[PDB]
Amino acid sequence: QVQLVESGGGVVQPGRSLRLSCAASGFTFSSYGMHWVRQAPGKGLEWVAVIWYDGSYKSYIESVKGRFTISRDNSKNTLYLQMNSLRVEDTAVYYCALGYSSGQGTLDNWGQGTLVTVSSASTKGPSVFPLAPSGTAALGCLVKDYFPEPVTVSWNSGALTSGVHTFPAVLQSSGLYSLSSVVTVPSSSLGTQTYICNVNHKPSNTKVDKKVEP
Amino acid sequence: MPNDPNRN
Amino acid sequence: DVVMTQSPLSLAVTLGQPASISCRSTQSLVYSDGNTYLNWFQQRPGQSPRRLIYKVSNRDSGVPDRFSGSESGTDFTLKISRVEAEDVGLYYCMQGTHWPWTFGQGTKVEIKRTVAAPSVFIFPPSDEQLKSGTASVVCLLNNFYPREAKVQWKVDNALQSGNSQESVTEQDSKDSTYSLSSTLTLSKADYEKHKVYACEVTHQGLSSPVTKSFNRGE
Repeated sequence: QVQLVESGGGVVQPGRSLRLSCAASGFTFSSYGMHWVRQAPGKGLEWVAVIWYDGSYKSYIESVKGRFTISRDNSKNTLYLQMNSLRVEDTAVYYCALGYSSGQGTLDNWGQGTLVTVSSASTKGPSVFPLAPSGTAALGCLVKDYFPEPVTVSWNSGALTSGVHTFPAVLQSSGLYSLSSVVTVPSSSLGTQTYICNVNHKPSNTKVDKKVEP
Repeated sequence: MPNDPNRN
Repeated sequence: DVVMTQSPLSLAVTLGQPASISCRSTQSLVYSDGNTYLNWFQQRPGQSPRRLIYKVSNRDSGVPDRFSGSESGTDFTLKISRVEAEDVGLYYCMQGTHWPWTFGQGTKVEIKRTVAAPSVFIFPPSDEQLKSGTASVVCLLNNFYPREAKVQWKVDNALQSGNSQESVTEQDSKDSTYSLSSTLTLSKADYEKHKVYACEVTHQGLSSPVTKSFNRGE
């Protein structure tokens, strides 16, 4: 199908630079104009820039003019956003987007986004600790003291999904995130059945599997 | 600038 | 820039009821070809936006027909005729008549269901964590509605202040409930000087407060 995949986001110090790329496939990429839309965490969508199908015309929000450059390589099916003089306000998920069936005044195809964190803080992987259970019981894992977002958490290598709540990360007074992931299960399973949570923090290349026992 | 960045 | 103003910013409506989101524009969005390029997008947590309406009232293929769009000159309106549980999320308007293209601030749609009391569980710190000097105690409120809930911590029956933090899930798109975690944070030395750890939960679904507790060392 039509497929866009953004890459390049990470931690970047304020004032430094970062090149975002978006990889397109499944359609004739050189016939469609391309857009960048960002979304600060927990805030609203904001259109940023567009580039014509052939690269002629470009257009930017005033808040990024002079710092951001949109470009593209049609021979590589690739979109680019070059970000200089990054500010903390530039922190967001950046999507690439296009209008396929029609491109006039609309958008109908988006990437999954890449997260750009403008922060002087260091990348730090989490510590994982079990939440041990006491009709229905609950158990979980506490994923603590990491930076930046995000972590993913599955249960039993993804074989266990019913009943799972992974809580939104909370920023502690230290500047590090912490979350819990829980699941509700039958009490009778607590001595029959194994429960392992699978924590992945890609920014620090941290993978941890914790067995949660009663 | 028109509001369609695609090829006609 | 064209300023899209949306109202309401948050909208709570009971299942089966209608709901409508409005968007106003500081400039005409009629383009030289005679069309109005007003768009409506739905976005679910952790998901790219999905177009619902383009040019005011055209519904996207594969978008259910309880969604409609219309214009009153005064403003543009997205309508959901009968609100369903899967319609939680954010909704944005977007004009693509003038560069720069602009969105509205967004509108969050909460489902109003019947009251559901939470199930409450307490979790002591792990011996692994205690070996690095700090203790986390966790209280879980599972599948409740509405979202407002009071979680109080008591240590040896002394009420705690300032040393806990709360997180709440997005409204479940199927049963329209929430869940909440409260994390109490202590030093190991303070943890070991007390025996009873309790979280006391009051909620509109509970006829009395529910206390879950453990004794350190059991």
